[PDB]
Amino acid sequence: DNMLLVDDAINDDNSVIAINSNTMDKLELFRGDTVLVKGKKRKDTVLIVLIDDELEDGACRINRVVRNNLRIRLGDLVTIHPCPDIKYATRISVLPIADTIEGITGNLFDVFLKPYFVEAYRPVRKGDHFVVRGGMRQVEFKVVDVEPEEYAVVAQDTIIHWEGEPINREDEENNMNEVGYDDIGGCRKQMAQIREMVELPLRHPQLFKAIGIKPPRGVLMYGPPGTGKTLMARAVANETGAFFF
Amino acid sequence: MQIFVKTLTGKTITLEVESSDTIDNVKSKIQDKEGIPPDQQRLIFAGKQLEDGRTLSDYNIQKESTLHLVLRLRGG
Amino acid sequence: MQIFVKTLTGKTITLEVESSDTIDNVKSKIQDKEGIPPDQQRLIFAGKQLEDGRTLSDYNIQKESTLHLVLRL
Amino acid sequence: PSVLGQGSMSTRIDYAGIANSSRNKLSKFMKITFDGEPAKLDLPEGQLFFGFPMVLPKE
Amino acid sequence: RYGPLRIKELAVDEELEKEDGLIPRQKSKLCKHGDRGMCEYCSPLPPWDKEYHEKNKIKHISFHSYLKKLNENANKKENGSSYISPLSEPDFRINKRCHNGHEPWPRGICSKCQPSAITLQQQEFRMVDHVEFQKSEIINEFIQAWRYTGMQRFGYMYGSYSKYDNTPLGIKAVVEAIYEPPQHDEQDGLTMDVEQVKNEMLQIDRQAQEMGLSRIGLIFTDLSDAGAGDGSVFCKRHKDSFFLSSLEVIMAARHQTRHPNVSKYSEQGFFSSKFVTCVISGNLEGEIDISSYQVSTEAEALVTADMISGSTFPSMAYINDTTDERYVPEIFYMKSNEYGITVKENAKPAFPVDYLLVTLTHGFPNTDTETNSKFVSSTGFPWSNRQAMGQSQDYQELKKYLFNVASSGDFNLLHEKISNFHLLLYINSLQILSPDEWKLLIESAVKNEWEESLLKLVSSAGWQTLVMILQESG
Ligand SMILES: Nc1ncnc2c1ncn2[C@@H]1O[C@H](COP(=O)(O)OP(=O)(O)O)[C@@H](O)[C@H]1O
Ligand SMILES: [Zn+2]
Ligand SMILES: [Zn+2]
Repeated sequence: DNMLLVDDAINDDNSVIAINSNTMDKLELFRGDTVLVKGKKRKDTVLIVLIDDELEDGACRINRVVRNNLRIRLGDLVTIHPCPDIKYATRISVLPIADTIEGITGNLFDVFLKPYFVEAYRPVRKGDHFVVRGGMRQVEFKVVDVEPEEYAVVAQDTIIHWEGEPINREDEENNMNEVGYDDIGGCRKQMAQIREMVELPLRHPQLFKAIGIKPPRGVLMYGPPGTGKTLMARAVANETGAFFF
Repeated sequence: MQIFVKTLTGKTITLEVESSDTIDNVKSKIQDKEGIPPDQQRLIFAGKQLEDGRTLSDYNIQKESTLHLVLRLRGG
Repeated sequence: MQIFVKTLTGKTITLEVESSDTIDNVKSKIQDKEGIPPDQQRLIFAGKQLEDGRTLSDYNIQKESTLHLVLRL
Repeated sequence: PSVLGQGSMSTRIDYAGIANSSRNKLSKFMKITFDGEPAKLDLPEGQLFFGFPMVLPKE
Repeated sequence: RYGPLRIKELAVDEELEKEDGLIPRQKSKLCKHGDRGMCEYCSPLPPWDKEYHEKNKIKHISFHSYLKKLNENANKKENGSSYISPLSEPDFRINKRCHNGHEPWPRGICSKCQPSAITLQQQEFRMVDHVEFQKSEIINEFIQAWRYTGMQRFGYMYGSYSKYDNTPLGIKAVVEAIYEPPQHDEQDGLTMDVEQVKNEMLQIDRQAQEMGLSRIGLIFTDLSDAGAGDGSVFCKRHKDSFFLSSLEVIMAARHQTRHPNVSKYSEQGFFSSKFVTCVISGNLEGEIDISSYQVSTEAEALVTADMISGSTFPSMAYINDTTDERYVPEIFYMKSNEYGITVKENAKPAFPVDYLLVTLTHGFPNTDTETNSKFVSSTGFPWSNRQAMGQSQDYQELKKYLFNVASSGDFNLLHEKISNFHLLLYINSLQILSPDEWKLLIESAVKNEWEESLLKLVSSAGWQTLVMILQESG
């Protein structure tokens, strides 16, 4: 139904997703509608729906940047939901990526972002990546803060704060937390045990209310050092999306 | 015509009179509603010593107009 | 009749005095009540130090009004 | 002068009285000094007392 | 909150937090290494270095530097935690809702909601460092009140905060004007109804905020003239005797709790109000030098749950007893004996208050440097609540003060006679002027580049009516 197939969008816009007419009819969506798209690792974004009949029924087209943000690859499935209660961004504070701004003279904002958002109404969410192609250069950016939170539409009157120091790229990669089950192999049994002992108490509390038991609290993992206990715990916590501490 | 009048202390009241009508009429109205002899009533607006012998026409004063009241005795 | 007076200590007193007697009578009332002679006290209302030669009617002191007291020998 | 322990607000509140009562503090059916123990001297909010008997420096 | 809390505080705090305060050091003669690379003595000195302070005669560590110390001590980046907030104000009120199985406090209490023993110890960070008076007239007139009358005084002081380079990441409170509430002053003390005083101060504070000021402390005089022919006063307050009696400390703590300092690094978002209290008593000589103090954070949170009261001994604060709705645990004040050993002495009967204070340093701006005074005033129109003296604000005073200059011109003279605090407040109370008219009045009186604004003011109708009534009044 809403599990639209992922495809490489022809356009490079960071807030546009092309869908087939049949799917548009199935979900009652329409061209220009802003919808919430969720992929993998609970990643979410807001995209403007556009009708495009070239795609096969049940397939949607998104660009490289959106796929990277959602942490999903081509051929995956994305769930699309209505996003009617999105307000216009009162103030968006954004800083560029240092490596992408090397050798840029003059005001970066006026050169690149000033025409990108004006008369665009692009919905932006915190932690997303958007890329602007200006002149002979292409620069990626980050949505550091959006008011109202956590996401909003960048209107013409929206105030954009580009002041701030460059953001290093290495932070995102070398700090590669939010690691899913795809980074762990050969320990499916213990991973399943931890999942059944952690996720269900948190993700579906009503089960134990219906049965009427107090779920167990403590869990003690042990084994030889260097077997990835910390990695397993981190992966489970990130997959659950809970307040890991 | 609707008008506002504020006393020395700050009490504010609303009165009605025709613009072309002489300000003497408004002074007499205020007096009769507060027993203030005409001489005891001095009306001020934009630093002007308003006097009974005129109307609101000559002072370019219309509806929604605010005036101040003072006693000619020695001050407030 | 009913008047209010801000004292020197910083409080307000409600005094009963008819509006048809000289302010000198009010001064006598206050000074007798608290014992501070009126030979030095002065009254203040609307920035108009009230001269002792006139009564309440001249100023048309409305009921439940308010004045201030100051000291000057 | 009188402001050395015996003035205004020292007679409204019996500071000497408090000190003497603390001295002879018993069921039992003037001078003010600091030879003894303190006794709870409580005043309502908005009152400051500067009338404590002065002490002067070591000289 | 997955990171730092989001909240807005003063600009001074923001700019301070921007900096780092690292104190550079050069190659010591004790280093053994090449030019590059630093061993242990060439490393930059942290802003909170205790040795540097006591070597420079600085007694407390400039709270912002304390925040830097706490952030460095913990909160590793990118891992290790989820940002446990570093600062938290003390709270001694017993949790009325704990319920391990026990009932509320009055009839039941477990070992988890029992206020543990409180260990008093002299504070080390002073929120506000240097209290600075723009013009000596501000306090000279205040003392002049006592000079004429002989009774004591008390007044709140308005102003604003700013940086203070002389101390690592330090703050100064610049006081622009003093406002006197209605008090029933006496010889040995003073009295003022709290309710009426706060009611008046609410609107006075609103107007001051409209002017850009803010309430940053209270100043009172403890002055008693000696028998000397010239002006000499006994020094009742020094190391031998008390600095601030128990009652003054209690009042300062109440005021501090009633003006919280909004901060971004606490669970509640506020911590250790910036509210300096100053006292005038006279140094060992006959001078009338002033001082400054600020009650420590514990005393701030120790008096919210009652637990302290004044005592007949000036330098000691009496302790209350237990009862329903008020649980008071044992109090230990920890000092250091002459042999350099910390000693805990139980003080239920009474304890000195010197463990509930932190000292500041008063001063005046250099008399040959830039003058950014908002008000060239403090010698003119009588101040607000000086009814006891001959002073009395009224129409004839305004006529005698600002009629000859107003009727002729001298826009420089008009400006210098129009930027007075109390005069502005009084004419505002007059209500002769409209809202935006008064806004332009204040913008002309309390700002530079004031030509066109004053011209607009005079050109207005309200000012014309005001001068007309002034002329009418004797
Ligand atoms: N599937 C995996 N199973 C075990 N170790 C893994 C796996 N994937 C990666 N590793 C590596 O094994 C190490 C696991 O470290 P770990 O033993 O969890 O540390 P700790 O001592 O904190 O428990 C890391 O170097 C990690 O990169
Ligand atoms: Zn070295
Ligand atoms: Zn409990």
